[PDB]
Amino acid sequence: KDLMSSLQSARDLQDMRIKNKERRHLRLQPGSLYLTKSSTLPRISLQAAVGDRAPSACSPKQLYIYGVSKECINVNSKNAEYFQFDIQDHFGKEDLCAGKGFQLADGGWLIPSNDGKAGKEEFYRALCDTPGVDPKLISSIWVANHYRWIVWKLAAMEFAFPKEFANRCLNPERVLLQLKYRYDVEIDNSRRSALKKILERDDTAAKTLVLCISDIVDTIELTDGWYAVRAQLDPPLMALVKSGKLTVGQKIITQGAELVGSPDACAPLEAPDSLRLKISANSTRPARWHSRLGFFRDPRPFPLPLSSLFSDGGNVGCVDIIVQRVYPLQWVEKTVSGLYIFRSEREEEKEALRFAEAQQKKLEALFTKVHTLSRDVTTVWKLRVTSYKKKEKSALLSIWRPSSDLSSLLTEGKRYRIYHLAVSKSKSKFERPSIQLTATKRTQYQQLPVSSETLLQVYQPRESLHFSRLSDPAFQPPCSEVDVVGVVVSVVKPIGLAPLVYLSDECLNLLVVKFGIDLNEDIKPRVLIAASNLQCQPESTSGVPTLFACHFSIFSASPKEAYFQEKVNNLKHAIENIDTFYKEAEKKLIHVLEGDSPKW
Amino acid sequence: PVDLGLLEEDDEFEEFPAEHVWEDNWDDDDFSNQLRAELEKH
DNA sequence: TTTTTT
Repeated sequence: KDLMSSLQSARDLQDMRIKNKERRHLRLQPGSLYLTKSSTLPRISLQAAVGDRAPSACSPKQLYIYGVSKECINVNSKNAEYFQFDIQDHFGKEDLCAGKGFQLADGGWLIPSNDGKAGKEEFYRALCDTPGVDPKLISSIWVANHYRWIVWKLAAMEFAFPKEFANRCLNPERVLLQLKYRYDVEIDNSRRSALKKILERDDTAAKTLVLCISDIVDTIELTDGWYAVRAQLDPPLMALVKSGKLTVGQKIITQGAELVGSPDACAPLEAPDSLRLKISANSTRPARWHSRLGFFRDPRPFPLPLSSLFSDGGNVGCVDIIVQRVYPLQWVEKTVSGLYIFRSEREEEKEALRFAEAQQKKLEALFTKVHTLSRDVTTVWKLRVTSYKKKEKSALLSIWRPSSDLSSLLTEGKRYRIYHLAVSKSKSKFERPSIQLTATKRTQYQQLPVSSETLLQVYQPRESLHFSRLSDPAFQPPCSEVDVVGVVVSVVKPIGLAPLVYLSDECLNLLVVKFGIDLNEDIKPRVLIAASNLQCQPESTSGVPTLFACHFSIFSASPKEAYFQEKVNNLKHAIENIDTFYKEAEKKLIHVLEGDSPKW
Repeated sequence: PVDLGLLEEDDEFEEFPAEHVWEDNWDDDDFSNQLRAELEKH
């Protein structure tokens, strides 16, 4: 307690040193902490300092014994700037009977403010008067921030980590100590915290970062231990904070975030409301309890599996994959009205030319007047990738404006770390729930090696379906695509479009291939054929199974891909064997086609 | 007992970085229990 | 910037 008498008797005596010492250049003397740490003395990791043990006070642990202190517990990230210690609970009656108050380490004097409270203000001054401390380079707020943080940290410490800590941290000495610490760092040597270093457009923006969520619904606060900005959250982060799967004091680590707001040389923390730290889900994630806020040792993008990833949650700074299947190109037109049109090559050659012929018709007519506009088409390459080691829903990654050599660079059955890919929803009759990998100008690729056995586990090269299988209802193959070889037995192509082609194998099993495009030609019966990339489909011609022919589909009368031959020349056998095959075929179709016993 | 100043605070940083860590799937030990947050739960 | 079939 004491009496207000012998109070301004150091308060109005304190200001003296402020002035009188601010009338010169001071002698910056390193504080306690700073020196200790600087020493040759062996140091400790919270990790070890707790015995590879992590927090065990789940919503109030029954054993307040250790050192309770209901004067902290009721502290939370928000009420850390407030607080103020009670000079009566942490003392007794010692050096409080005189007219001095309390001198708390490192030097300098704290003026146990009137009512019996010592908080924010006090220490600021009780700092200004501290050795080597030049209150000419600081404020009562700059110390309102650092006060807050520190407190909060400490508080915790006791909590979750008692059998090692207690009220050994709530000592304004301890406290005022780091308070000084800070000085010797942020000022004395001028080593800026992460945030402060970035909110000052001085060090590479939001690349790698581990931060702790400081406050809360429109948006939230993140701190690097020194300062806190407000983050800009995306749809699924929101959905977390909303669900409570992310709460203040939890540590996250983000990647390639971005600085929205004040694109100007922004002063250390304490700026507008326009600024914000934009962080995207697919670029950030939960961090281990310790982890050390701030930047981060290895900046080189951390790989994630596709298994996670949100449509709505930004770019995947990086994925390490294996390229299951690679595909045939595509040409896409943005019809004036907006709509898109996908076109095969030998199918955007046709239309390709169609235009040309009419473009031509235009000029012809332009001059039959002077004498007597273009097409928004672009190219795209799509391939099927998968997160490396494990199982997943495969991902469709699409590189626009592909590139001459690149066809021969990313191949099937190879491993890649693809850096920087935008992520979007699936939307494609053929894959509905999944996500889309779309390369950007940013993107870059790395081919990493793979073990013959780790290979055969993840992968699945292409192989020519057996036919048989297709009847069976137990054939739930990969995403539904298949490749095949057979001989053409009949080509029904009714007007009311969508031709069918029946092929049969050497054993006379048939299937029909509904065509979504125009018949590659060469497709006359009795012809050896090799389809690639056919979609699967329920059934069709009462009895015989179907397969749809895509923009991505392929056919050939002379295949080079090895995976066919084992079945091609296997087919060549019956083919060449006789002709009574090209004939046994009909029999069957007709037979199937008309059923066991029709009106003979 | 445990010193309290040689202990590397989960925040004392180094000038420039050169002088596992993240949980794979978002929603789904060292991750679940954040110190600073155990506080608000109590 | 991302689409189809008796």
